[PDB]
Amino acid sequence: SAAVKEFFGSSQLSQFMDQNNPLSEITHKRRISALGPGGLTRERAGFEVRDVHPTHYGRVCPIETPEGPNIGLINSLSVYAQTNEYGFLETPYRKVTDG
Amino acid sequence: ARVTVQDAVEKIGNRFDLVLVAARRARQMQVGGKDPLVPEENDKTTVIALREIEEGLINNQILDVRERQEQQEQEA
Amino acid sequence: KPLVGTGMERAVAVDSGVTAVAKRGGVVQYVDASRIVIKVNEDEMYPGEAGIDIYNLTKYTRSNQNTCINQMPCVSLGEPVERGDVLADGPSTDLGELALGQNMRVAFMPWNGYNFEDSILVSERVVQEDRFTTIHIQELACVSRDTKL
Amino acid sequence: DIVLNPLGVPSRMNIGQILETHLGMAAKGIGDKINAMLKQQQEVAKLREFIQRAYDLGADVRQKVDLSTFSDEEVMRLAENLRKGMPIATPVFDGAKEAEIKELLKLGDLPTSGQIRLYDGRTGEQFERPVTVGYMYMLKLNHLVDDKMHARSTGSYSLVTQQPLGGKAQFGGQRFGEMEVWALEAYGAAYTLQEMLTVKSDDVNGRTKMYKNIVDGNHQMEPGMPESFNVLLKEIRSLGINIELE
Amino acid sequence: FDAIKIALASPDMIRSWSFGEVKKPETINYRTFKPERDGLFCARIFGPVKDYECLCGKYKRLKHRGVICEKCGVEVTQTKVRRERMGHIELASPTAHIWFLKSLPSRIGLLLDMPLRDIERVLYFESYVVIEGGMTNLERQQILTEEQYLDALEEFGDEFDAKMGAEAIQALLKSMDLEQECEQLREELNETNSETKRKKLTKRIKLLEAFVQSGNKPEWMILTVLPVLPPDLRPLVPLDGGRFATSDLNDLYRRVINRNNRLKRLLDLAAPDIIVRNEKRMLQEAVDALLDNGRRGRAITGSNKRPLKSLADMIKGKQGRFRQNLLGKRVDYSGRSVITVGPYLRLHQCGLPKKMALELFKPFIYGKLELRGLATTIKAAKKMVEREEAVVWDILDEVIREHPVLLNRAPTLHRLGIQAFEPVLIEGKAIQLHPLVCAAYNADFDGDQMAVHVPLTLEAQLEARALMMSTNNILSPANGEPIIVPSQDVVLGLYYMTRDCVNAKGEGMVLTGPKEAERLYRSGLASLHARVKVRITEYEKDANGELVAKTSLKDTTVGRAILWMIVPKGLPYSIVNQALGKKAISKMLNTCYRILGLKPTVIFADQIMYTGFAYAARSGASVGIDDMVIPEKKHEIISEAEAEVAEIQEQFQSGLVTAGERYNKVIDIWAAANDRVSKAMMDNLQTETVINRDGQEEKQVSFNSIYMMADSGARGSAAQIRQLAGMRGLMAKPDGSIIETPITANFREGLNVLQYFISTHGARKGLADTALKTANSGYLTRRLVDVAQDLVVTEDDCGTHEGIMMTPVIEGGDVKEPLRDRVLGRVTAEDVLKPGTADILVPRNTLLHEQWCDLLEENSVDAVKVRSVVSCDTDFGVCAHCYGRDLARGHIINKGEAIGVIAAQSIGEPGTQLTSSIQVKNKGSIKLSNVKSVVNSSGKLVITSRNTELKLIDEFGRTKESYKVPYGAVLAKGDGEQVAGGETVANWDPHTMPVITEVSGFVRFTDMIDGQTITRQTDELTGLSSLVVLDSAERTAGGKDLRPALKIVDAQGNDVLIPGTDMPAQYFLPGKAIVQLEDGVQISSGDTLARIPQGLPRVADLFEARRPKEPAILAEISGIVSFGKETKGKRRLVITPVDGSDPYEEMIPKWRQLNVFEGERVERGDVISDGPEAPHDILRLRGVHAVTRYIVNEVQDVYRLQGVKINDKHIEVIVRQMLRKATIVNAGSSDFLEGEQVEYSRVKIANRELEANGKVGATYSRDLLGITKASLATESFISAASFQETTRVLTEAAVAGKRDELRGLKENVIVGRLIPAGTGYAYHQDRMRRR
RNA sequence: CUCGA
DNA sequence: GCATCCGTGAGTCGAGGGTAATAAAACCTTCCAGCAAGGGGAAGGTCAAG
DNA sequence: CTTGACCTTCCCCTTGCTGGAAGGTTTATAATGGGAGCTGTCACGGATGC
Ligand SMILES: [Mg+2]
Ligand SMILES: [Zn+2]
Ligand SMILES: [Zn+2]
Repeated sequence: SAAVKEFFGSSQLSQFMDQNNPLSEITHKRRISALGPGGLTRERAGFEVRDVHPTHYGRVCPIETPEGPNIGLINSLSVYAQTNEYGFLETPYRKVTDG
Repeated sequence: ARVTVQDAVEKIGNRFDLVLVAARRARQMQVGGKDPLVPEENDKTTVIALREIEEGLINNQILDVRERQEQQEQEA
Repeated sequence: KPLVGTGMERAVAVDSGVTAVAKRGGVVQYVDASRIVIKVNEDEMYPGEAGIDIYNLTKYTRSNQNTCINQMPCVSLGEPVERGDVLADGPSTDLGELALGQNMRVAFMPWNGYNFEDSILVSERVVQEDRFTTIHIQELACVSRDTKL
Repeated sequence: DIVLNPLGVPSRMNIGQILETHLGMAAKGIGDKINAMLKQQQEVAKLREFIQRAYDLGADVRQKVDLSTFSDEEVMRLAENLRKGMPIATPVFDGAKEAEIKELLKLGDLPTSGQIRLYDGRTGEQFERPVTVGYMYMLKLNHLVDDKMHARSTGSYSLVTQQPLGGKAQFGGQRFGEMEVWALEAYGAAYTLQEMLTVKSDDVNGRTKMYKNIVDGNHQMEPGMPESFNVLLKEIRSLGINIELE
Repeated sequence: FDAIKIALASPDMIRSWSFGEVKKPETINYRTFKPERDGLFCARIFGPVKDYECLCGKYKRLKHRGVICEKCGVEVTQTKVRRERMGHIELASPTAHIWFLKSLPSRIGLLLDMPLRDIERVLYFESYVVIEGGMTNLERQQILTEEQYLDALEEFGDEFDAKMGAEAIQALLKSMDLEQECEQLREELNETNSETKRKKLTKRIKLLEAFVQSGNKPEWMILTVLPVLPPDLRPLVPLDGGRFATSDLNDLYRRVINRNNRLKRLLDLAAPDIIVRNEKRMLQEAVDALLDNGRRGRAITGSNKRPLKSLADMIKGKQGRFRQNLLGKRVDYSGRSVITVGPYLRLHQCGLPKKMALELFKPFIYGKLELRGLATTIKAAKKMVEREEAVVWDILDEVIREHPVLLNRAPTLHRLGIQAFEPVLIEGKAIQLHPLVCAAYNADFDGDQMAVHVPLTLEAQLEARALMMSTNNILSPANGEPIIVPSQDVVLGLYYMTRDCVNAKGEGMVLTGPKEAERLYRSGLASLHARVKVRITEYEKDANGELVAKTSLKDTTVGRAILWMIVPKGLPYSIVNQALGKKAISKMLNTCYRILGLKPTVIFADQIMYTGFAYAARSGASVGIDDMVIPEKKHEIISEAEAEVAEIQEQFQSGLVTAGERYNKVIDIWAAANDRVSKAMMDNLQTETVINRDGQEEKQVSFNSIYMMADSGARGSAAQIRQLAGMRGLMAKPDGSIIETPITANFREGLNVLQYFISTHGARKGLADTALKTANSGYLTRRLVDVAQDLVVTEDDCGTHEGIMMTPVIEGGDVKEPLRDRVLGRVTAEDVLKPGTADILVPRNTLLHEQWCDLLEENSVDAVKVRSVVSCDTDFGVCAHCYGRDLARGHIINKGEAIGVIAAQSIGEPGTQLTSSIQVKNKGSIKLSNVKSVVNSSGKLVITSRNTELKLIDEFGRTKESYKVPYGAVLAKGDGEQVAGGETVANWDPHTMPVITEVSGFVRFTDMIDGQTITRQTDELTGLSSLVVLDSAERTAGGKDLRPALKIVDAQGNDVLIPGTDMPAQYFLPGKAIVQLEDGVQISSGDTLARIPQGLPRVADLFEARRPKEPAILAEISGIVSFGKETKGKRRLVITPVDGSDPYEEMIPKWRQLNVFEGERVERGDVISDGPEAPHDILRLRGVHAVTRYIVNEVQDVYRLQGVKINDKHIEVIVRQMLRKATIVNAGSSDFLEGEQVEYSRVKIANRELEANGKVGATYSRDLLGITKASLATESFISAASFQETTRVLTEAAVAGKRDELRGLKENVIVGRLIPAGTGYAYHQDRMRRR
């Protein structure tokens, strides 16, 4: 009960909820942070991690991010993007059978 | 000498002497009680000093002479 | 409502859990400003129930950003309701559509410098007709502790 | 209701707001045509003759809505909710082209260019050029001005350093950081710099003398060493490094 | 006081500070909250708890002023003394101070001459050390092991004495002699002859001399008495909820006291050695966990799993007392609100809310309410403000008027970032600002906030009216251009008011004056655009002081007549008769300021803002979707590019072209296809065909609503209209490579799905670049201010007769910086004269201003010698005449202005904005310099030297073009020939570096052996080859010593002469020396023998003076060059002078490029390799005037390319601040090779070798230092300790006994005193003189 | 830590 | 002398939230307070005549 | 201005204990070497160690 209440209530990922909209409530839960334990920080991240990789198409949105110091680190999950059973990001497509 | 201080600084010579001279003169009317020379026309004691300077009535030599004569008058 | 939307206003209002959606379908039996009583249709009932769902709307409360939360009903007395409809629009909803701000007349012209560098000049009929007046709810607390004296 | 500024478009290239303005003007033109046809109280077969003509004006539109299967009472409830303006959907990268906006503006008797001839309010003359007028969905924002304004004369000094606190809810003064100390050194205003270090912030026998001088009616500086310097002396002297004055 | 001294602390000094020995680790009691006896908070030692009360309460009530109670020992005084009384702890064993141990250098092994790796085996109880050995088998400080001590104890008995621990190092420092080792090192320093040791022995000698000069003793490095901070700087305060809240020094102190008491108990139990040796180690660990936590081993953690903040973590970084609580404080009488625009104001006014000025001016309101008798006391005057009565808002209007108030906006980049306005009173909650000062603040009204600071006194209230008022700052201190240049809306109004249509509703009429042109416009009878004939009366004041009127009929519009009721008297009508874009308005305001003064310019800049807002509102300039016009020939160009790319694609699908050719062909056929559309949309936008007075078709410049915002310079350029009609050019993926297919769709037609995803790489790159650029651009400004903080104008003139020489930059093509603004403002050094070399036109020292500089522009002068800041002769500040012109006001600078803060803010502010053949261009004459040349075989000229540069002169004298030309080029012309624009004058190969023989005679292939010294290669295609030699590493390693010297001789064999001198000519062989023309051939001059083949961090690299990775080396002295020893990776070369000292050698690695060969001559300071040069070698070999000219022509190519104008004088200030420490090479006054100031080594020769004795000699050499290092080597150590490395700066200045003096103006900000610049500088002389 | 310039 | 190893830097100004975890037992000693209802007295403050 | 009579609060005192606080001293089967935390920055300058 110390460890569980420490995580739910003092971590860098258990943050306060923005509740001044129906929109701002729903886009705070589909937010993919990259900071926290076992990750980066805001003083040791260059131009390479904050860039739009060409495999971001359809999984993580390119034009929905903060613009402060953590510009590329706080990402945002796309519309149709699901999470795999392992944890990777899959996105739907339609099959093309003989044209 | 309310909007700009271009008329006053061309008599004393530089801004850092104008500030010290006007700050010396503006305290003789605050607590010393000496009367101003220019008509007041509803102004604080700063702009009256900055207007006394720009009409040639207050300088550093005049402010030294005008108090040394009154210290000699206090000696008598 | 927004006059020019993208059709995605309908999905964000329902799935955000801020409106009151009907689990079963039927006819509305009684509408108050606090509760809504709905009579279930016949085929959408379970064989050991009484067949009335009662929704209790939440009136003026406090959010985390100290703004209002208030659910008004949007149906009338005695009208049919299907499954998955929107019975009570929340704070920024309007007949189940997400609606954050209000729309008004806009002209693009420089007017005597009062809109100089991304400034906005607002007419008085925006102030008069209560278009942008929000409601904030604060919370003040006075705690009487025990001193040694 | 709002007079915005037109010099913000070419420097930033957000030409979405001009098209949203024209489409909002078309939507409210249709919504005022329906309001005029309801205020005359004409028929119900006239509303089905017009609202049906308003609901198919694309080229290959996805939705197909016909008001033949609508009963003669549901059309009145539908046109009662379109009195404030016909709502228009425009998906993200499947948008409405520039020909469709002109084909929609001609339905409600509006100018094709989207710009009208505005008259002035004060002088009563009319402007030379036509002026763009339409509808833009304006939001409010949480950065209200009642929660930003703050002022403080005196109160609630800190414990160790004896310089005032920080925060609007804490009732503290703003920070005169070294970016401003350089800017006051560059002006040469040394008397404003001597005041904003000792007698305003950090002295203990300096503030309560300046307050009596100001209330008494005599603006006279009374200096003294800051309290943050002879805490630095005690924290250097505790390292076994003898530091003094002369 | 006037000086701060700092030194080591004896235990007698710490006992003299102390008030009582702390003995127990207890802090307070748990039931009552009282301090305990002999604790860390004790009332006996540190003073009472409440005012004038003891602990027991036996004495109170101020009657007992200074008695001491007999029960509790508490001295009855104020509780204020708990912040000033210290205590001490008597350590049961000596322990080492961590600052004097583990700083770098070690400072305790620097004295003992022992490594730190050997000292730490003795501080930890791991290995013994020998203090003294009676039998000299064991030397001094010879470290024994644990088991070797058992052999040495039995072999000698008790003849030696070895110890282990901190007392061993204490008895080692105690038993040394400084006066033996000082003279021993001073005699062996001038016996040995080396460079690698004399840079260390000088430091040890200077440390040993500084110890006996400061008066310290080396035993005080080891603590024996540890002092305790007063108990009100580490407090223990109860919070609201009953939980206490302590600082963390009460944990480290409690650990020291606990382990010290346990060591006192263990030494009386007669414990074994494994326990006491561990306990002393733990006491030492607990001491240096208090002094500086994370240095010894693992950092000490508290209960939060966080490192505890020690004493050294309280003065360093961005959270110390220095950088957060001393240089910048939190101030009273302050405010904060959202800013809003209001155009009804004047230039010196600002809005203010009522509910803000009621709170800022509260004691002034009390002082005014008590004077008028409206309230009898302050406690009855506060209620009149709490009720907000009627008489308060009429007293506030008397308090506020003629009382200025500052307005700061963060970040305060430059000097104009804080200004003082005259307040008015508006209702609401937003500071209303004037719309013209937003260019200085860089404030956009989109939620910005500004801070409001009030001046209190009567001196500060006069420093906001005459020094910081906004009507005084209308010129930038960066450059003489105005800073109240009008912004977007007013310049669009002024552009729309001054235009002309063709028909325009009543053109061609004639008018009387401008006052009958407003009456025509207002009634509607004539449009704002027209073409009329009005009759104006302009005033020209070329009569000296007097204004001459003159009247003439001008052909102009109506709007240019209706504007001319605003322009003041002295200006002419040719300033409003143009189209009046953005540059013309600032040019008009600059002309008005230079001609007429300051008092008309403020009124003019206010009326321009009042008029530009009005006549832009009457127009109506709206953007519609019909304004962005697609060019009708757009789909054709894109279809043609799609046709032309398929040809290269099908040529790649078969085998005709490679991939790297196709990838460049596609880019080269898309770039021209993009420009063919960018031309078409702009040629469609700017032309509108209107009906003339007849039925005609005349075209004019257009009245499109989006072209007028681009043409007038209000908002946007032509690069952003291309993204609205033409195509988006070529996006780039973040690898850096350009994507092949472009974004063929613009923002009107709307992008695609993939074209919008491709367009996000560039936007995210440019948006994540600004978040990481501003950190470096705000760190460079901090590093720049803290170097040039103390450079104030001190004297008025010194006679120095020297200074750098100006020249317009002439690189590559046209001139980029003309002489008219480069020399402007500085005084002259020597009396420069007309090109007819007499008739001195300007005297020796006159201020080159306007009406003097265009007089130079009329004549053909080209190089004026000016005084400069890098050559001033005064001490601790520069002259007024050696500086130049105060760029803000416009006169000579006044004695008292701090220069270097203005220069540092002016450089560091726009850093966030930063990120073959010779073909002449025109017709002129040709000049060359330092040229040796012979004619060729065909009748043209060749060049046989390195320093030659082709300089095109014009017909009058100024160099229009300056072209480099390498060694061994074959010209087409001769020296001094008339040329034609576009002709080729030099022809030489880009890839090879030939070695053309100058001698007109036969050749012979002498001194070459094929196989052992050289190689052989036959031309497999032609056959015209000869005897070649291989490269450095590829050749035979048997004959690298036998130099193949092709000695050219005639058919007889006689040594042919060099042209003009007796010595014979040879042509030696480096690697790749492939000769072509065969043996025994006759050649002339001009005949080839061989052809051997081959942003902002730049500013931060220049000012740090970092040596680059591949430095272009230079020759030290003049002489002839031959290679000496052989290649052990690096073969030497000697520089043997013809007239000097032979044996100077050097060491060249990496044999890529050798611009000199093994028989050619050099000078001092030329090229040997190629590439970038280090700024140290420019100072060492060339003069000081070649470093301060290298930087201001290199950092001025970063700001110029980006389009940022910065005057060149602001860079020479910090270049003067760099080369400030100067090392001596001779002696006679102080020492041999120590690095002193150049200011102290100049005052010595101004005292010693004039009248005391003869030239005893103090000849020095200047030294260049980076800006991170020229501030950590100043005199006043407080100006260095607040910058960086507070531990090293405070440690280095505590064993030396350094004495501060409070010279600069960053130590007077700390101690709360008047800075010695500005208004404080006049007062400071009355303190300096009477002392 | 999230947000604003 | 030169590859390698370690120390010290890395923009400013404002909002809001916060302010926690758990660990022997029997024996002895001295000293102080309190409690069932007052009594006693000492160092200061008022009253009513004279 | 004077004298005795009355007031005030406050500190100490009366038995037959009892309750509590703060400190010190032992206890005997056999127990014999810790564990938490760090890895996703870059660029120098300059000690240092064969
Ligand atoms: Mg802004
Ligand atoms: Zn006492
Ligand atoms: Zn000089």
